[PDB]
Amino acid sequence: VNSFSGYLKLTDNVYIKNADIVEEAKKVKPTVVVNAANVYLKHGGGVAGALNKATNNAMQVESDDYIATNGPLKVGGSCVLSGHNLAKHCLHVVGPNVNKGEDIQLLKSAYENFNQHEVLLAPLLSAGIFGADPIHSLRVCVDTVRTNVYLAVFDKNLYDKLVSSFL
Ligand SMILES: CCNc1ncc(C(=O)NCCn2cnc(C(=O)O)c2)s1
Repeated sequence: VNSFSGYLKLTDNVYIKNADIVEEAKKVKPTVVVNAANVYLKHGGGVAGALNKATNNAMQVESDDYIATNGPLKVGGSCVLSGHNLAKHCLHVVGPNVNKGEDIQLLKSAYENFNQHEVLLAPLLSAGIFGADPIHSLRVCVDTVRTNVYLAVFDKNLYDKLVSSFL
């Protein structure tokens, strides 16, 4: 038993809700919140900009130190950093950005990072400003992640659409 509330169960291990991940995170304090990161951990917009703003820019400060030490992530890769006031940990995961020409097949590799964590609160990778089809992202999520994932979908219209079209 865990503290997530109001989710629709899609499969044995995947759950979905219409929620703001920032507000969802501040209420659950999950062990892991996933950020829709880029390779530079520059949290300007989308999910990343919103999560970072909720940390009063502490996420960005920590991220800049990480990059200065380690260099950029790989597309499809991840790193674990602090969750600040939102979660114990933040798993920064880089899905391919279609608006940058990155190969969509890397979306499966991106979701594989979730399997290193028993339970996660997460957005749909490569959705929103990353330019991929969210219906495809949900399919890859379901077919790749084996751990327990609670997906927060900000937009209500898209949420209804994802549910109604789910196979
Ligand atoms: C006082 C704090 N100010 C703010 N609160 C919320 C903000 C926001 O932009 N949220 C939406 C960003 N987002 C979340 N999920 C997705 C998705 O791709 O599903 C996209 S900004």
